[PDB]
Amino acid sequence: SGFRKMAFPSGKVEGCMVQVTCGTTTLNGLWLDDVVYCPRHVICTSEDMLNPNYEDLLIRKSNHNFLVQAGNVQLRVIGHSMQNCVLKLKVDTANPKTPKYKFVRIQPGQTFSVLACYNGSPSGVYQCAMRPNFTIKGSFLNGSCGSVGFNIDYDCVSFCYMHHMELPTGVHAGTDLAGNFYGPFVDRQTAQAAGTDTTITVNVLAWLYAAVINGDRWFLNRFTTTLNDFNLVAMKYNYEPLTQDHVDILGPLSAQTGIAVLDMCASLKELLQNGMNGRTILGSALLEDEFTPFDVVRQCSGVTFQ
Amino acid sequence: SGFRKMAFPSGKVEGCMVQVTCGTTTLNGLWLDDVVYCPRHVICTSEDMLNPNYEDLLIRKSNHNFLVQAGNVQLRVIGHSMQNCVLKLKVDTANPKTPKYKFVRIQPGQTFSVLACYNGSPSGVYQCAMRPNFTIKGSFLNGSCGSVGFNIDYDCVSFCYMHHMELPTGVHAGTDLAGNFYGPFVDRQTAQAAGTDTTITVNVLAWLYAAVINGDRWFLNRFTTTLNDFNLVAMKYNYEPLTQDHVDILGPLSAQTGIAVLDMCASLKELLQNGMNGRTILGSALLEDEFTPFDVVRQCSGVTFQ
Ligand SMILES: *[C@H](O)[C@H](C[C@@H]1CCNC1=O)NC(=O)[C@H](CC1CCCCC1)NC(=O)[C@@H](NC(=O)OCc1cccc(Cl)c1)[C@@H](C)OC(C)(C)C
Ligand SMILES: *[C@H](O)[C@H](C[C@@H]1CCNC1=O)NC(=O)[C@H](CC1CCCCC1)NC(=O)[C@@H](NC(=O)OCc1cccc(Cl)c1)[C@@H](C)OC(C)(C)C
Repeated sequence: SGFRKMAFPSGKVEGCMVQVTCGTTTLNGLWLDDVVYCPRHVICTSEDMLNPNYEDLLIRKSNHNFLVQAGNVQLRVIGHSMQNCVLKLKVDTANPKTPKYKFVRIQPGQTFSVLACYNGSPSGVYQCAMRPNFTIKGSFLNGSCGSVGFNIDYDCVSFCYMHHMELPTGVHAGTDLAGNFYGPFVDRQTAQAAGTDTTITVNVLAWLYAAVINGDRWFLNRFTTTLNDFNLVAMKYNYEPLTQDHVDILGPLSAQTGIAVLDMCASLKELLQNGMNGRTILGSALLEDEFTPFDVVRQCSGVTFQ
Repeated sequence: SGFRKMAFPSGKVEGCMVQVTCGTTTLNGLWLDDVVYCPRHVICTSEDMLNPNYEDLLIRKSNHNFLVQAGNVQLRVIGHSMQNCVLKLKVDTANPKTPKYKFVRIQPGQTFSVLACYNGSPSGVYQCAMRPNFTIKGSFLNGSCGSVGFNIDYDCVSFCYMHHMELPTGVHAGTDLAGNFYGPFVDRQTAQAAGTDTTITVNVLAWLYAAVINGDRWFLNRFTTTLNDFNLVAMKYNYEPLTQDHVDILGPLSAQTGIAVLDMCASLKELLQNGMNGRTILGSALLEDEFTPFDVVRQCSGVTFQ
């Protein structure tokens, strides 16, 4: 028993991280087979930050302008191209540690593990969710760009995030590994703001099921509610609408605990309306929304990865 | 900016995990050089759980009773010995992935990363602290015994925990890697209980400094307090005494933020006495105590590991 924000083991991703240096800018890159992926703003200069034309910027560059370092071994760049907001550096050496991998663009509400890196060296790993406003509440300092977020499915690493920038509110913006930003953000030094965030309702319900699996039942009740009437309460408290498709995803957890989905909704309703009254759930005094139904089942059941 | 429960990258430890099977018991082992470490209760049988004599149990065993599996490759046991509550299985193959490593016995209040494993396969990684009562609030199911907890210092993995058992309150008990239990626990199936826990005061203060580093100051005040008068408040709220040595460890954080240690103590005093009044600190509505001063400096500054 017990319940923790669990990240995936990071070994398979640690073996892919490299240092990419260009001009006075150093950040991280992801070395898969003979390609190194990294944010295109590596080619920006301190006076280019404001409104760069990366097409102009890149056609002025040579391969030897890109210092790529894999540990104590420098990799030679033999080609470069830009795809959306990511740079792809063709190198002469294939990474022998390249895992089986996929690139995936995730939906808001999905969670992933971030391997925070600096200078091609992993610093730490933690768990994030893609917020409904397409930011992530990460932990990122200067030098961390090009750190990736990922999920592991048996032996396959699904890369879903690459870090690019920090917004004034202290949340983080980035792209998928094909360089498309999550959300309306752009890699320009211009006034941009998160957008109003909302709480991920389906995830909070997953976490309440995790609490029941783990022996907290103080928040249950005998009441129930309709999906319509639940969503009328949610919108008041700035939660996302719960869809029937969400209900269905919560099927297994409902079946394993014997608590109908809409019965858990009535519990959440009263928690929203009355607060927790000095009590905690899974060691939290807030309603937690960065575990998906899948995360709960993985951790409360014991799924591993080779 | 941002602040997350960060675990260490787990790659170096993932390469050391193996499956150890004996009789009807399967758990994890740690393969370093030509030795596999694992809990001695692997030799227990379902009727031995109650009060085993492991010396008797072990002298009845043969090397070929120990199934050790490293992925799809079985390792041959060529010797075995017991050290305190851990078994050391001598194998004929040295692990080529053996990192530079140390075994260390940590003090309560120190944090570490746990690589939760099942069947020799890592499932996930999360961050724990050794509670003042020498339990850990882990996340562990059947099969997880022999999962290790660890810290990384540049390139060196310091192993500090190996998982053995779960207590009725749902917290977890285990040993250092030389087999000495943390706390008064024993590997017998007998009535044992955690002991009253307390909050790790020096860590809460470290976390409040992390919040200031990250832009929350709502909880500060102009007051101050003496160490004596602070500790008189702490004991009332079931916090551990703050020592002058704790004050000294908080020196750098005090210096980087400009907030004298005892000034932060006066903030904690009023948070203890008035609660947070619907506000949060670093996304928590509770006072967080599982970041050490060192953890805060590592994450707010950017230290990595090769
Ligand atoms: C990559 O190592 C670095 C990682 C950042 C630094 C701090 N934490 C992080 O996550 N990324 C950047 O520094 C990034 C650089 C590129 C270069 C030009 C093209 C896009 C950005 N810059 C930022 O993250 C800045 N954020 C930002 O520009 O947000 C939009 C914006 C632009 C202009 C004005 C405003 Cl008010 C807002 C960060 C460094 O700036 C602040 C944190 C101060 C907002
Ligand atoms: C190893 O894979 C496993 C990991 C446990 C299972 C569930 N979560 C975990 O962390 N460890 C055990 O199952 C361990 C087995 C050894 C075998 C004999 C020698 C010591 C224990 N058993 C336990 O963890 C049990 N806990 C326990 O025995 O606590 C002290 C105790 C003993 C007797 C009676 C009581 Cl009331 C308390 C667990 C499995 O038992 C409960 C979780 C039900 C307390």
